[PDB]
Amino acid sequence: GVYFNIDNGFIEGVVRGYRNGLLSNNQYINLTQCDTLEDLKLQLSSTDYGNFLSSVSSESLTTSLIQEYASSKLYHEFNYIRDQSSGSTRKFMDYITYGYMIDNVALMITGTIHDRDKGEILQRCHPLGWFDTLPTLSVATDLESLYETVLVDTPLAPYFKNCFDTAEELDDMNIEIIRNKLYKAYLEDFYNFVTEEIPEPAKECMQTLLGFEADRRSINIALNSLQSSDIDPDLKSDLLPNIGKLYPLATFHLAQAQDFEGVRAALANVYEYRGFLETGNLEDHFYQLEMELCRDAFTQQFAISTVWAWMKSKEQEVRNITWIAECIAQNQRERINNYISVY
Amino acid sequence: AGLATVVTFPFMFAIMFGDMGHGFILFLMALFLVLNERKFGAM
Amino acid sequence: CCTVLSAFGVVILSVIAHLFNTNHESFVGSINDPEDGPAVAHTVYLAALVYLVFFVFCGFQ
Amino acid sequence: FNFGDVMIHQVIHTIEFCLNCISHTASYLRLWALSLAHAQLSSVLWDMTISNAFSSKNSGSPLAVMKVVFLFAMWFVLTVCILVFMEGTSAMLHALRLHWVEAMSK
Amino acid sequence: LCPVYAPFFGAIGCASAIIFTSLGAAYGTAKSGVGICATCVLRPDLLFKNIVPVIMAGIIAIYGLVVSVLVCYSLGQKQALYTGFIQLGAGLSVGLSGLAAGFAIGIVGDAGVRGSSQQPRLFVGMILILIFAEVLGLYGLIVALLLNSRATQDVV
Amino acid sequence: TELCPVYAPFFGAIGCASAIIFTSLGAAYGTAKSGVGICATCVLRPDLLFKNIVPVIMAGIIAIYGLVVSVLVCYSLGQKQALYTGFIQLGAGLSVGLSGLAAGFAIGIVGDAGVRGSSQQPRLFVGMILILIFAEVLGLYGLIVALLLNSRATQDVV
Amino acid sequence: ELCPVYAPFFGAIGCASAIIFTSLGAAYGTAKSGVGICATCVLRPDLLFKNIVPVIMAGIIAIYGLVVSVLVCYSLGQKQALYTGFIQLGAGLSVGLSGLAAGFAIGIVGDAGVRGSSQQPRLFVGMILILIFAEVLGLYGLIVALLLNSRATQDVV
Amino acid sequence: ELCPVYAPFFGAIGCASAIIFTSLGAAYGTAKSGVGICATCVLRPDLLFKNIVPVIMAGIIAIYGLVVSVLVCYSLGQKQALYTGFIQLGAGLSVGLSGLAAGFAIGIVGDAGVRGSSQQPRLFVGMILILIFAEVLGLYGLIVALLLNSRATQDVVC
Amino acid sequence: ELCPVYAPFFGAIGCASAIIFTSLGAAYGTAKSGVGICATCVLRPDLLFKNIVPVIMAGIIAIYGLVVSVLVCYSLGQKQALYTGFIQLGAGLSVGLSGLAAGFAIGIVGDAGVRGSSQQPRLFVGMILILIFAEVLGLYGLIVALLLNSRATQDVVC
Amino acid sequence: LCPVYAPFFGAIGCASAIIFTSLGAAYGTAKSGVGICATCVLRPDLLFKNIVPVIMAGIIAIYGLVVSVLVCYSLGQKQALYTGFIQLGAGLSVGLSGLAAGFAIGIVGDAGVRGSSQQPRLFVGMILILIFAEVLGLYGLIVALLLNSRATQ
Amino acid sequence: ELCPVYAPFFGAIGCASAIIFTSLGAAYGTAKSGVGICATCVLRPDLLFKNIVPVIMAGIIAIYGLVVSVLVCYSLGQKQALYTGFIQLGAGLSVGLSGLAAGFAIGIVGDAGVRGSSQQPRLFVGMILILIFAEVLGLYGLIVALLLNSRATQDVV
Amino acid sequence: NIYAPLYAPFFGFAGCAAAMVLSCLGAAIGTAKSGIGIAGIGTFKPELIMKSLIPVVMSGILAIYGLVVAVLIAGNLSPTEDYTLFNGFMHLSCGLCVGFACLSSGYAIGMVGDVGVRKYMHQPRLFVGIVLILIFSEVLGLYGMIVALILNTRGS
Amino acid sequence: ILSSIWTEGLLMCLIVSALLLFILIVALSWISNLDITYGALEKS
Amino acid sequence: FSHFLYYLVLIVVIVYGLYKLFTGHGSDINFGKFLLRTSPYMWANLGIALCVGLSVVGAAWGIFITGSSMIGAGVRAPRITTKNLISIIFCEVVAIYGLIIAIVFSSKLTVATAENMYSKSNLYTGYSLFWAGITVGASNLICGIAVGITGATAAISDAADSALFVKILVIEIFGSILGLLGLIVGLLMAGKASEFQ
Repeated sequence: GVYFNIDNGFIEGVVRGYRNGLLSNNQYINLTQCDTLEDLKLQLSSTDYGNFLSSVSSESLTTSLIQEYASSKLYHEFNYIRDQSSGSTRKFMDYITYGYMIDNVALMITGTIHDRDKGEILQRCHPLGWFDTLPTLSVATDLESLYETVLVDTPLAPYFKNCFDTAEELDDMNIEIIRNKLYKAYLEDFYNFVTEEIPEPAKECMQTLLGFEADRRSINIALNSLQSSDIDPDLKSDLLPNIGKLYPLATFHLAQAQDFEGVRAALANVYEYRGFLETGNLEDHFYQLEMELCRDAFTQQFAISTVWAWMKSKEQEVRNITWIAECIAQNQRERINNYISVY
Repeated sequence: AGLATVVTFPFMFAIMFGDMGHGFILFLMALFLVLNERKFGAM
Repeated sequence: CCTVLSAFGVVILSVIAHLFNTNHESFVGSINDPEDGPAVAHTVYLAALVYLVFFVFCGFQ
Repeated sequence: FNFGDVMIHQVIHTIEFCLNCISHTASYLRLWALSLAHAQLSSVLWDMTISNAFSSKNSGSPLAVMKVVFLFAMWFVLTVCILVFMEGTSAMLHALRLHWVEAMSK
Repeated sequence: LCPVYAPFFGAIGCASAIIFTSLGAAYGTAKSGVGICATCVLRPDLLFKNIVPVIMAGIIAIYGLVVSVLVCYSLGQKQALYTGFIQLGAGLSVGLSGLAAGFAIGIVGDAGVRGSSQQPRLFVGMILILIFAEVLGLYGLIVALLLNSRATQDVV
Repeated sequence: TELCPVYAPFFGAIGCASAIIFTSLGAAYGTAKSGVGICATCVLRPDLLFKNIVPVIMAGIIAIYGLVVSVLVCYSLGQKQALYTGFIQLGAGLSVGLSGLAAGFAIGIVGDAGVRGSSQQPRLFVGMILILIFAEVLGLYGLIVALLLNSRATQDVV
Repeated sequence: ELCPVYAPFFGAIGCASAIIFTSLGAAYGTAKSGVGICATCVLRPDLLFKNIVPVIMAGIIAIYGLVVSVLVCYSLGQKQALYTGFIQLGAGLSVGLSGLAAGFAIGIVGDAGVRGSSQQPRLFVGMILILIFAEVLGLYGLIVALLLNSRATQDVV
Repeated sequence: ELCPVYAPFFGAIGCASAIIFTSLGAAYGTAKSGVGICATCVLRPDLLFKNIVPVIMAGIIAIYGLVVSVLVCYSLGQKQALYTGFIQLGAGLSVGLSGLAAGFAIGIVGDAGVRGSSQQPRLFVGMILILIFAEVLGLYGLIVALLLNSRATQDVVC
Repeated sequence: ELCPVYAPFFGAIGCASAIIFTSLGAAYGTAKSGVGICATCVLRPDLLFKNIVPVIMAGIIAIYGLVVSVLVCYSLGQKQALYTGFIQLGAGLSVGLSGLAAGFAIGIVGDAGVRGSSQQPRLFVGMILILIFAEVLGLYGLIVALLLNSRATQDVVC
Repeated sequence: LCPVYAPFFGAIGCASAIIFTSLGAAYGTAKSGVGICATCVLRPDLLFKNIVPVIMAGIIAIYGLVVSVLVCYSLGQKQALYTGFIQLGAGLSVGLSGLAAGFAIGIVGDAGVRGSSQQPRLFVGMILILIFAEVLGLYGLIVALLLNSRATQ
Repeated sequence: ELCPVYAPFFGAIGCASAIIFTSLGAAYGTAKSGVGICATCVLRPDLLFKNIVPVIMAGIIAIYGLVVSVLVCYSLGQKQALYTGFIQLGAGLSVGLSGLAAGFAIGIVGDAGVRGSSQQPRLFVGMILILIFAEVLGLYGLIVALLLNSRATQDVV
Repeated sequence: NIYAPLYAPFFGFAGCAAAMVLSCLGAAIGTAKSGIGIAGIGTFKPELIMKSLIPVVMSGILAIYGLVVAVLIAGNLSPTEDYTLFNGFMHLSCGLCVGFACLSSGYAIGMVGDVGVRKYMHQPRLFVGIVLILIFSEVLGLYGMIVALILNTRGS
Repeated sequence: ILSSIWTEGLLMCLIVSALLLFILIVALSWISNLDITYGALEKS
Repeated sequence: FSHFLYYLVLIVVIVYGLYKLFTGHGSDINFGKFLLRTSPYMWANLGIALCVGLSVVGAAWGIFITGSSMIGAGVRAPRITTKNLISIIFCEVVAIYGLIIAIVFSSKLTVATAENMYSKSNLYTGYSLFWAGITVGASNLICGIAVGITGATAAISDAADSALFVKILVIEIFGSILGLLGLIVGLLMAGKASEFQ
């Protein structure tokens, strides 16, 4: 914390200011009391969202347009913080967007197998994961002619190290394999970047926030492989990241997990993930643990992990606002308090 | 430039490679290919 | 390839044995050179005959 | 006609030519460098291989003639492998670059 | 005027002439070999066409060898301190310039053989840049030869 | 005395040590880095195992180059030896050692990259040997320089 | 003057350095090979006593230091020549910094060979064949120091 | 001159080094293998008094340092030969900087062995086998230091 | 000549080092283990006083340094032998740089032990035993320095 | 009393008084000029009020120039070690102070001209922060001009 | 004693460093701010000849070094005083290590400014105004070195 | 006097400076690193801040530990009295064994009392253990001050 | 005398010119770590 | 590369010390005669200059640490940008401490006669001003950095909630004890030191 504020003095204090706009529990209860999407817009206008839906005017206001604009101002705030970044900070900001570039690659090359139009499969793409040759993934079908033509000049190029193209072009079954393997190599590279060049207070609390991403992705790969996959464990172990808290003993048992109990008995030996697969919504368990790991990353001051802990908390805020606005527009209020608020 | 090369390139070679023993070995293993250029051409 | 090395072993060692036999000053003429000329020529000429045996034997291959 | 495309080209031609008149007459000294290297390697290979095989003692002995046979074989394979194939190829390529740069730029 | 510690500088000049040129030639051979063995997996016909950066690296070590032999055959016990200083300068002049020439030959050769398989016309440009990179060591050879020609000129 | 002081065999012992120390470092790098490539490209192609050991033999020749000059400097050490003798024995030791070290680096890097890609293309086997010859003559040059320095160690000494 | 007071310093540093750096090399060669063994036979533990060869060949180059650090130790006197101390320092460094390199090479080749020999069964012969070339480095350093130490008190005064 | 005033300095820093560099290798072998016991016995606590053998064999080399430090300590004097100080410095370095290596090796092998002996129980006899080779590296240094310390005050004069 | 004027410098820095490096090791052992105590007693409040044993175990290291530094302090003199300063410097280093090692070992063992002992109640006895094996290193350093300091001013003269 | 090496310290003090001050002024100009160039691509009318950090960094270099000129008018061949080391102290004082003040003005200035485009109330804030960082060069200039007055007495 | 033999060493180092460190400063100012020209004149090449001002103001620093190097070079002598060598060392460092700072500032400001001047054409005047304050640093170093060099050989003995 | 040379106050004022600089360095690390953890929980449960100022106070006591020994070394230094080199070495040692003692104790208080305060917003039962570990990490400087006081009274 | 080579004046010129060169190396390592925020200068 | 130089200087120091010690000349490395024969004005002027230099490099350090985060935290909450300037002030007072100690030290800086130049008192007041400049400049350095860090945390906790600045100003008070304690110790050290006579 003695050399932090040279290049990161202005960057943190604005992100710390962006943290104070996170909605508290009372500001969520005041949103669950709304009756109309217009009343929810006017309730959000008193927060730090104020007049972000001003160009809508009560007629074209749907529950997806709120999720569009509330996330769009997240993305513009992220771009403003990234434009003032330099050196290792700017590289850290780029490494965050690489994981959205991977999702936009895997969403762009499924819109060409199904022959859906290129102008409408790109408005569903993520704005932070934009690289200049992203629309040109609609030129080929197989993996080799999409790597060697487009994805060499991208920063996703070192991540195609284990994607074995056996000259089968593309179905929907192997694009998910390529997606999981790119995200695996990306989690490896970004963990080594955090361990290598990020300073020490923003190292230990970022290795945990990133090992949680690896553990959640390992459990989701090892649990989605039951229903819509029939694969060997030696080919399944190339999809599980090896940086996390869960790797050396439990991802082996998640690799040969043929049943739901093969996952549950594997996650019963790890201490902080046991009980996730017993009761309740599992996705809510992962989002709750994500927010509890992002809350105590703001409590360490001179850290660049506050950017990660801010944008994941602000994404959870946009998800909670989207869930509430979905509840108060479809007139279902049995689970309106299913939001996640640690702030 | 390949019409002054035909003498100067072996001669600038020979200024660097100056020896009657190694030079006769190289001339002999070249004359082996010159005298046998009909069997080696259709090969 | 042993016949090529053996033919050079005939020619070069025969010339070296003749230059030791005639007391040529590029082989005997220095202090560090061997003193007796034909004593070295007698053991280089036998090596020339040994390489001639190798050249005749590998010449029928 | 562009005067900027002729004046800059003639400045580059003048700098390049006046540089190369000095830079090539010192680059032709590789004709002395590789000749010295070939002569000294052919000397210190002879002195290590067959200068050891020349002795007026044990004249006609089987050990003293198998000494000469083995040292001539070790000398000849080293001359052919280094001083012809892996030295004259370097001399060939240096006489080649003396044509490609020092002669085909005038 | 001709002290006892005078051939120390000559021995260091004889060592450093071959040591740093071998370091430069070893960087050039390593970088160019990684280039060749990654570009000739798919294009094996131009394998023997790409060995020219490795030859240009080896000529740097030959340049170091020549200066080290000529400094070796001018050493002596009762030589001057001027002779030792000139031999140290002639060793360093060829060594730390052949090191730089080897760095340049390795970087240019790697970048040229990785891209000369894609474009066949880039070979005559790679040869032309490697000539400028090898003249960098030829200059140190010329400086070392002109120093060593004056190591024992007017020496008492 | 003055031409032959008491601390004169120090440089000779350092020249006898360094000639084997730095060539053993170079040969160890050339063995380890190019043996990783052998042990990595044999789990799929085990039939080319006795031919991929070229970059460890060519690296172990560098250690023999160090051993020869260490033996020859060792058999020229004396208590009342000249300071010139110790100086150019240190010179011979450094000339073999710090050049065989570089030769070992080049052999290790080139041999790793060559046995990694020679399992894919079989025509690269004649190429990596031709590059390792240029990587091993770097240590052969230091051997020649030290054998010329060692022929002058006690030549005109007083 | 030929046998000063500070002359046993170089002999004691050589006697220490003969075993110190070979213990460092043997420690590296034992440590990486032990990690390779303990990570390669949690699935195939039948190769446990087969893969012990890198640990043994790393332990031999510490016996190479233990030989010369006893042969230098039994030639240390109070009134010894400075030539003897210089040769004993050169012998200690010649075994030590060569067995350190041999231990680096054995430690890298050992785990790189035992992590791959669980897949291919006939990579074991190649692993032994590379480790012989990695262990003759320490053998060469032993030969150099045994030729030095046979001269440290040959014709001293 | 033959027993100077600064002569007990080398004996004192040889008495000190034989426990300093020994205990900071024993500490590595204890810590690096104890974080492998505390992370493994959360699921297999019945193996707790069986996986603690790397910590015991890391504590044995500190006793190897303690014995040599006591034997160098009880041979110190105000008027001792400088040869004795050189020998005691050599013995202290020979124990310390080789027990440091033995502790590094025990620390790196021990946590890899105890994390693997709970998946396969037939790896414990392999962990002991590798760990004996890792632990004899300090016993070799103890042998060298005891053979030095027996030579320390044997034929000293003045 | 035998008790010089700069002779208490070595005893003074030996009295300093037995506090400096020992308090540095004890501070590492308290800090790194207290991080684990405060990180695991969030959800395990009842184990708050069983987990202090790494911190107490590291404080006994600083007590070891305190005792040896006070006992060196009560033997510093103005007309002190240079042998006595050398012995006190050795005894200060022998406590300091070994208590630093024992503090590193306790700091790295104890946080993993209190992180695993909150998950497994039978790992506490293993943690205490590994911490005894880690504290005995600083105990060995104290034994060496108390046997060494008792030899300062036995046969000193002039 | 007045040795031959005594004008080394005065000449190197005259050197360091402009060297370290120009290093600090260059950091204060470059780092705060990056903030001016980054700010004034989306709001260019703030260009000539954001110019204050590079002006203050220039005032720092003027403070160093004053000490260098006033030291080099008291140098002589036969000055004492008193004059030499007091010129050295007068150089070191303004050197470290201008270096520190220029680093502080550079790190505060780009953050200030970036916060001034988002919030207009931060212009007075960045000016009031940069005035505290400006007078640190004055705090070294005071010791430099006091040690100059004790040069030849 | 007043004019020793080792006295031209500091004068020659002052003649060297004045051109060495200003060539380093001008090289960084040309390099860093020429990368920006070559990056921003691939899209708008019409303003290629007005982005050249960071390169010119960087190259003025090398002329500042050249003037002081010539004026120190034409005051060197074999029997000069040690005072003269100290003053020439100070005047060499005062131009060199201050023009190094000025060239760092010109390179950073020029690379940050020619990249922002293609998006906003009003930023060019601000870039010129910041580069004047960056170039007067080297001008102040020139003033200090000229006032030293006038004092160099004035009342020397 | 050969036992009291004129360079002896160098090592006494070095003892003053090592007693003050390193002890206020430890006090500053201990107050800054812990104030980071106190201000980090400023929003999440602000009512636990005024109770958590104890690792700041216990860090500030470490500067008083260096202040006492700096006053007691500077009181034994006068240009008119005789001052032995034994006294100067002793003041160097008593400043040096309190400066690094308070430095290590401040590092320990800073590393303990921000992690403890930062985890204390979750579990309110941590506070007794936090204060206990801070006492064990704050007696580290008290040990060095005891050694410094005994050493000051011994050396004069 | 202190020494004949390392005299009283040379050895305290090499302390002043070591302190000044330390401050110079520190300050040049500060200015060398100075990077430009390129994202606020591009169009994107 | 810096570790290579740290090892090389250490090896050269050990080889030079053991060469000088083995040849019976080990007292030629004489630090006491170095202290006796160097000029006291070096130590005095160096202490004054490092006092006022290292106070300012800590003051300016703390000023940017709690200035850049004050301006960053003031973007959303601009009602801190004047109240929270006391965190600039608390890290700025450590420069006026070093200034008013450097002037009091430079009052003790006169011309000593050459016949009593390396005397007891003149050498004492060189040593005292040197270490009492060091212990003030370094203490104000460390105090300025600590007050800057604890003001940078206060500038963000102020923008979080207004009632937190009063609670975290206390940490800045305990951090600013340190420069005043260095102010006291540097006046006690050069309290008995006389002028150069």
